[PDB]
Amino acid sequence: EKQTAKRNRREEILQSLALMLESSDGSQRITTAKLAASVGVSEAALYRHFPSKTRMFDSLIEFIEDSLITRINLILKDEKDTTARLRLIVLLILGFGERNPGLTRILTGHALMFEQDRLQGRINQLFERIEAQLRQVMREKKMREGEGYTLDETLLASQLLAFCEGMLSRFVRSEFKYRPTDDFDARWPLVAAQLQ
Amino acid sequence: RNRREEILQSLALMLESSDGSQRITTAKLAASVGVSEAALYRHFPSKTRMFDSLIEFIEDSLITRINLILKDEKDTTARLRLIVLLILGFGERNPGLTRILTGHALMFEQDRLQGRINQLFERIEAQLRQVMREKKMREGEGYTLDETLLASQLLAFCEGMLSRFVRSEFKYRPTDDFDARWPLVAAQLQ
Amino acid sequence: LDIPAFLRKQA
Repeated sequence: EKQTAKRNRREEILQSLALMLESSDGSQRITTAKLAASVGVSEAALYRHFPSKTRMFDSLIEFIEDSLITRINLILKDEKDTTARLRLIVLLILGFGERNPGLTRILTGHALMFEQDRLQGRINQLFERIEAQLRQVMREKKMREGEGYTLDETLLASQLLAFCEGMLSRFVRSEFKYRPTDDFDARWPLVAAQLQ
Repeated sequence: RNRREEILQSLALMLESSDGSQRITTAKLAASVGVSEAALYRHFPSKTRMFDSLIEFIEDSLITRINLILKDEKDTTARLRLIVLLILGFGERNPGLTRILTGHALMFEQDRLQGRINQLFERIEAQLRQVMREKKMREGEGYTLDETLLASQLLAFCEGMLSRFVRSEFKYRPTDDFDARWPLVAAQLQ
Repeated sequence: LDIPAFLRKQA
C-alpha cells in the first residue's frame, strides 16, 4: 500500500487546500494547523507528506501550468485556424480559473502574498509562457491564411493577456460572483475585434 | 498631523518597495518614521485606520477626476478614454496604492478594506455604464451591445493592466504605448 | 489629467 497511501493521502490534503484557498481561509492565512485539522490528522503527520509549505504550493502551481500548458498544445493540434486557437486558449484560461476558484487566487497572486517571493516569480513565468504561446499562434497567421496582422503581435498578445487577467482578478475580488466565462460568447467577438 | 502624514507617507512607500509584497509591521512602520511603537499607536491604533486613509485618497483622486472629465468633455468615446487613462495613470503614479487597488496589500488586513475597494470598482463601473447609456441621446446612436457588458469589459482591461503592473513589480507600466493600446480597447466597444 | 501622487519626492 506504500503507493496507495502515499499519493492517495497526498491528494485529500491538496483537496482540502484548494477548497481552503477559495473558502474563508482564502481571505486570511493558510496554517499547517488548519490544514491538518481538515484532513483529520496531526501536524507532524501532515509534515510527512508535505514537509515545508513553500514547496507545497508548487505541487498546486505545477498542477496549474501543466493542466494549462498541455491543453494549449493540445489545442494547437486539434485546431489550426488562428482565431479559433486564440479563442480556445483564452477560453481555456478562463474556464480553468472558473472551475478552480482556489487556484485562481494563486494565479492572481493573492494567495501568494503570505508566501515567499519565490512563488510569485513562478507564476509570472507561467504568464510568460502563455503570452509567448499567444504571439507564436499569432505569428503563424501569415503562413496559414495568406497575411499576418498589421499590428505588433506582442501588443496583441499582451492585450489578450490583459483580458484574461482582468476577468480572473474580477473573479477574485467579487468573491467568485463574476464568473470569468459569463457572457464569453458575447465577449469574445469584442476581444477578437482587436486582432487587426 | 505632521507625524500622522509621515506614517502614511512611509506606509505608501513601504507598499511600493520590496517590503510592499510582505506584511507591514507596526514596529517597522514606527522605525521608518523614527518613532517608538507606542508613539505610533497614539496616531493609529492599528494599520487598519492607515489603510482607510489611503483608500480614501484613492477614492477621492479617482472619483473627483472622473467628475471633472464628465464636465470638461462631452464626447462619449473621449470620456471613456480619459477615464481609462486616468485609472491606468493613477496606478502608475502610485505603485503602492495600486497594490491596495488590486487587493494584494489588503490580503493581510481586515475584510472591510477590500469590501471598500470593491465598492469603488462597482462605483466606477456604474459610472462607466451611465456614460455609455447616454451615447444614444447625445450622438443619435448608442451601442448595439449591452452597456453592462461593455462597462465590465472596459474595467476588466484596467484590472488586467494593473494586475500585471503589480505582479511585474511595476516594470510593466499601465500607460505604456497607450496610444497604441487604446484604439484596440475602443474597438471592443463593439 | 493632473493625476495626484500620494508620495512626494520632496520628502
